Amino acid sequence: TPTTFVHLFEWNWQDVAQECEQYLGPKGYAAVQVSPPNEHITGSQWWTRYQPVSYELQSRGGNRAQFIDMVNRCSAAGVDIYVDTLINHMAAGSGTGTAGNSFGNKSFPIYSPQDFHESCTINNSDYGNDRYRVQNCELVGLADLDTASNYVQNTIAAYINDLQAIGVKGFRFDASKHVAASDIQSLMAKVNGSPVVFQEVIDQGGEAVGASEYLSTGLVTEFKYSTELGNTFRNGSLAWLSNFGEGWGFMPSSSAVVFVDNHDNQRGHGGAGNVITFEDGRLYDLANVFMLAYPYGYPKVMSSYDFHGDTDAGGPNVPVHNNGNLECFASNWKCEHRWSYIAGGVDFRNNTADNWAVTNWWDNTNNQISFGRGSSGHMAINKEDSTLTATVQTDMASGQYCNVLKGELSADAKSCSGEVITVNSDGTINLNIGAWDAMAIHKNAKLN
Ligand SMILES: [Ca+2]
Ligand SMILES: [Cl-]
Repeated sequence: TPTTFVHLFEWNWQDVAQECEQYLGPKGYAAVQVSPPNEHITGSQWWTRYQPVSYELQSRGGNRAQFIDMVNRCSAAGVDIYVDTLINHMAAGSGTGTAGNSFGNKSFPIYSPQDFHESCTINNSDYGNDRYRVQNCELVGLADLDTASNYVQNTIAAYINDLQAIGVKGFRFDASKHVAASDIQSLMAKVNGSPVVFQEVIDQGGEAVGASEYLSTGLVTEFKYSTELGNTFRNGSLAWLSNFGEGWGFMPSSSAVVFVDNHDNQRGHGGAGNVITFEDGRLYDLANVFMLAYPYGYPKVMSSYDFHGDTDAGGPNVPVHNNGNLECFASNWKCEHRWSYIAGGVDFRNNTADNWAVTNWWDNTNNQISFGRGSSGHMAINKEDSTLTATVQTDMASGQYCNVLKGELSADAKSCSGEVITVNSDGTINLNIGAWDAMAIHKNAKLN
C-alpha cells in the first residue's frame, strides 16, 4: 500500500521519469513532488523556481513534452506526480523568463499591475500581530497577487485544471499562509474534482495566521514535527516520543504532511540547526526510521544535493542517470530516498498500513525504544553508546524475518540479503543492536 512520497528537489524531468521506472515504483513510493514546472526567472540559484513569469511549462527541469512524458512514465510505473504551485505571487523586479517572456513593474504576460495588491513590505513582527500585512503585503519583494480577484482565481484554477488533464494528481500550494484561507476556498470551487492538495503553512505558535485555518481546504505541512523530532534526537530522550503527535499539540494526523527536513529548512529558512539533514549521516537514518515507522501524518522523504554550505546554490551540473552511471551518494545528488535505512523504512510503512496503532511501547527511559504495529511489524532504535540487548514483547508470529533496514527477502522467500531477526514462540525478540543502529521487521518479509 502506498504511504510515502518523495521530494526530488531540482531533478529534471528525464531523471524523474527514469527514477520512477527503475526505483520509485518497484520500491513502493506513492508519489513525487517535483520542482515548479512553470516559467520562472533566469539564473542558476535554486530559488529562481519560486519567482514565476507565466504558467507555460518551460522551466529549468525541461519543456512541456518532457514534462508530459514524465507524468506518463511515472503513472505507468504506479507513481503519482504532485506539482509545486505558486498561488501567492509572481517574480520581483524585471527581466526574462525561461520561455522567453519579459516582465517588469508588476506587468507579466498574464497579469497587469491591477491584478496585484498595492506594494508594502512584510516585516518580521507582522507575523505575530498583523494578519492583514502577512496576507496583503509582499514576501521579500515578490509581487503579491490579488487572490480575491475573480480574474486571478480563474487564471490559477485554469493552470491547475490543465495539469490535471495531463495527469498530475496533486498540488503543493506554496506560501499558503500569505493567502487568506477564504481566497483558497474560492479558488478550490473552481478546481475540477478533488486532487490531493497540501498547503505550506509554517506555524510554530504565536502567529496571527494559524495552520488550523487551512484544515478545510486540504492537508497542511506540520512544521512542529520536523523541529521537535530534530530537537529530541539531538538534545532529548527518545523515550519522550511515546505520545508524539496530537499529544504534543500537533494538528490531526489525517491532516498533516510531515518530514525530517525539507528544501527550505535544510538551508535555515523556517528551521534552526536542530533540524536533521543528510549531513548528519546515521543520525538522519535513525530519524527517518522513526518517522516512517510511527503512525502519524503523511511523510515525504527528502532527496537532496550536496550544496557545499552555499545556501543559494542550484543543483549539480550532471544528471542523476549519466550514461549508465548513477550520480548518487557522493558530492552531487545525495539520493536519500535510496539509502538502505530510508527505503527499508518506506517498505515498513507500506506493509503495516493495516494497523495504525503503536503497540507494546518499550524504552530504557532514555535513548533506546521499541514498538510494534500490532502483528504487522515491529522495530527498535538504539541511540545509546552500548548494545541494546533487551528482550521485548511483540504481537508477531514466531519465525525468521529479514531486518528490512539492512536487506530484503529474496524472490523465493528462502533467504535475506541482510541480518535475520528471530521472533521466539512466545512472540518475544532477544534484541542485539549495536550503538546507533536499528531493526525493523514486518509480516511480509518472513522467511521460508
Ligand atoms: Ca498574499
Ligand atoms: Cl513543504
